[PDB]
Amino acid sequence: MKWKTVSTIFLVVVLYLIIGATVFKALEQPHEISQRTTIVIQKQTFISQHSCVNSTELDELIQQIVAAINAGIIPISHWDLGSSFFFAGTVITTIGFGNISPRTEGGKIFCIIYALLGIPLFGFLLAGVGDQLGTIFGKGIAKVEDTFIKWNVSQTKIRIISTIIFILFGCVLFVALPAIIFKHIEGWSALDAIYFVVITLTTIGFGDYKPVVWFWILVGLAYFAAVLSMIGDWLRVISAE
Amino acid sequence: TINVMKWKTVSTIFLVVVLYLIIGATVFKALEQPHEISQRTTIVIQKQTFISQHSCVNSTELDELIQQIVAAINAGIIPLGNTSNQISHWDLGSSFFFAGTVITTIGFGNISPRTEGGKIFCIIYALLGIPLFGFLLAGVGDQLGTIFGKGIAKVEDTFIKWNVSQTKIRIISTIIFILFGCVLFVALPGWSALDAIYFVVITLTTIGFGDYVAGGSDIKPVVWFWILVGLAYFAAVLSMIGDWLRVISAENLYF
Ligand SMILES: CCCCCCC(CCCCCC)(CO[C@H]1O[C@@H](CO)[C@H](O)[C@@H](O)[C@@H]1O)CO[C@H]1O[C@@H](CO)[C@H](O)[C@@H](O)[C@@H]1O
Ligand SMILES: CCCCCCC(CCCCCC)(CO[C@H]1O[C@@H](CO)[C@H](O)[C@@H](O)[C@@H]1O)CO[C@H]1O[C@@H](CO)[C@H](O)[C@@H](O)[C@@H]1O
Ligand SMILES: *[C@@H]1O[C@H](CO)[C@@H](O)[C@H](O)[C@H]1NC(C)=O
Ligand SMILES: [K+]
Ligand SMILES: [K+]
Ligand SMILES: [K+]
Ligand SMILES: [Mg+2]
Repeated sequence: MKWKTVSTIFLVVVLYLIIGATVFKALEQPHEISQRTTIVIQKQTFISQHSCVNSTELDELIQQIVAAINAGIIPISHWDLGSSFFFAGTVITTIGFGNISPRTEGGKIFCIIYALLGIPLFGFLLAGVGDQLGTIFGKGIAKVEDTFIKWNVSQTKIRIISTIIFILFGCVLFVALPAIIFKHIEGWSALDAIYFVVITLTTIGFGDYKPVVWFWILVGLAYFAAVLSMIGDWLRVISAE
Repeated sequence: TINVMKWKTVSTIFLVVVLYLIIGATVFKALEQPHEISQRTTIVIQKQTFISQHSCVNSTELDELIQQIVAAINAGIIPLGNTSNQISHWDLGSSFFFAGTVITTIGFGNISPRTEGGKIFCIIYALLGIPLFGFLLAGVGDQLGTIFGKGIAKVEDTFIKWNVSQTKIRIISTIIFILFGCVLFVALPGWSALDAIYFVVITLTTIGFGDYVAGGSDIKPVVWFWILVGLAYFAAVLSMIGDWLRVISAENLYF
């Protein structure tokens, strides 16, 4: 890649971040202001309903929870075998964590080595998953492409339907399916469920929150890898234009 | 024939990843659970002292109040006292930073959009921004590759005239590549040396620092250069380890 292209893409990225900074402030800062009043009211409500507790003592209890969260414990275990397996999973997938992370010197030393060896290893698995699914999808798309060719239909119409099949696959497993699960377990809206899924499978990560579950995460990460690769290809078309 | 060899590789690497995760779960439990039990007793002792000193509050009420205090802390605003001392996580500067953590896939722990519009925009912004940033990072990688390549060519040409084996030259170049990471991302940036290395590795591999401090952390040319060069350098490190794992896998499968 030429240096002239690198400086142009850098400028587009800086511009895109300014657009992001402007829209996020516009959509999120007024709600945060109103949520400060929600806190103040809920605080004044607690002191009124529990007169034996005063504002200074309530602030002392909040700072203890701050100390606990800073110590790496949310006041159910975080470092049991099962929870440690999911934690090791968020490391090698690069999804990450919020406040629950190693706090010991040895735990930090191991996490550095574990990530450096594990992230390439999981990328190898994910590369193979995407390739296996791509062959399964490619064989299915070939039967549809052969059928539409025999009944004389244009190539532009053939690729248009192939994109609908790809979007529907993502709509079923990563839009509709989690909207049903997260509305039953957590009671979240379709948008709160879809937001959780996009953020997890792009590996941005949600912060702090058996065979079919790990299979869904693997196919999901493979699917969004293909989605972001396709959007990347679309950006190469816009750049050439 | 090649289709059989393609599946045999995915199945074995799946088993190796499952084994790697069982090892990780076992070692993280061994290293972090004793510290967790120790910190939980302190919280339980403090929570029971509160109920004892404040008779008008029960265990059910305190459990409900702590859930709300954690919800606010994780949102980015610690409830102290009128929250006027808590810095907004959604000003132009902070949102610029937030947008960065989205497109780099680093994330920002528990700080995320809390409105419908913010969540809708963040979905579209992520799906479009992550491939866009990937282009900037591949470009930075290509440039740094050309710079380091020309430099290694001069070192190799020097060792060639000094009658040194190809095995020793490749080994020496690996030391230079490793030293390039120690100087720019360990030595160049009260925290200990391990805390500095852990922060760098976790951030630049895009796992993300998470939430170093409760309710988010506080806040240009050299920094942006260090981040871009850093992400590009770690992308190269992980790529090389990936290539090595492909050799090992092929060695076990073909022989
Ligand atoms: C400035 C940003 C922080 C705002 C935090 C607002 C605070 C707590 C304040 C209490 C402070 C105590 C010292 C409002 O408290 C609300 O919490 C709800 C859920 O528990 C309850 O349903 C509701 O009755 C209560 O008023 C938490 O609300 C959030 O809770 C999330 C689930 O954790 C919800 O996904 C989210 O959508 C909701 O907005
Ligand atoms: C952030 C630093 C990244 C550095 C990447 C540099 C790296 C590979 C890693 C070398 C490690 C040595 C222990 C190319 O790496 C990348 O270069 C890109 C173009 O720049 C290519 O597009 C890409 O395909 C390639 O993988 C090329 O280095 C090579 O340069 C040769 C010049 O003659 C040297 O003869 C050779 O000894 C050296 O090995
Ligand atoms: C009530 O508030 C005052 C002022 O901060 C403080 O001195 C007092 O000790 C608090 N009450 C209790 C029971 O701690
Ligand atoms: K992440
Ligand atoms: K990531
Ligand atoms: K994160
Ligand atoms: Mg804050």
